[PDB]
Amino acid sequence: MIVPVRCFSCGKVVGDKWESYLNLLQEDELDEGTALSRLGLKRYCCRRMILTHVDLIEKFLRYNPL
Amino acid sequence: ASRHGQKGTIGITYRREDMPFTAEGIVPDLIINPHAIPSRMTVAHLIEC
Amino acid sequence: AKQNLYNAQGATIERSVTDRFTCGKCKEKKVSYYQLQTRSADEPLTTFCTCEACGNRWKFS
Ligand SMILES: [Zn+2]
Ligand SMILES: [Zn+2]
Repeated sequence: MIVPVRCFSCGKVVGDKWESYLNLLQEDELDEGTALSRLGLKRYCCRRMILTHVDLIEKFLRYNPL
Repeated sequence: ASRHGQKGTIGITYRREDMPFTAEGIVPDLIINPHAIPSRMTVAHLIEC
Repeated sequence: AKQNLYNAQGATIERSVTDRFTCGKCKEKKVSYYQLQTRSADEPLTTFCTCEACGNRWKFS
């Protein structure tokens, strides 16, 4: 699944931030709590979704349909 | 239901503008009654929260 | 003979008390209790009661 659009609690758009939050952890070697802080999500209702969302979409995507 | 045997259903629904709200504006997803705490003895639910 | 007379008279379980509730009939605080749960799992224990000023029994939910 993708990241959600739009945090359920608050409403701020999330989903632009996903691959950014990834490459904050790939090459920048950064601690993730500070990564979300530097990403700029200071309330925590927004913060839970990026921190807990799992990405099943690529595990789906590694089939070969049609 | 939770992970502690607190099964239940939705009574009614509200929007934010009459959901209760805290100072930072974190409006909650859902509210359950306090009386499900003591007689069920479900401390670990609170600890988890 | 003394030991025989001691062994004749039997069980004398004695019902440990507290002092919080009052009697349903005598209305004095010498109250003794018990715990166990009888009905299905969704509810707590039974909170059995046993007065000792007069011997009354009642219950609290
Ligand atoms: Zn939010
Ligand atoms: Zn009594």
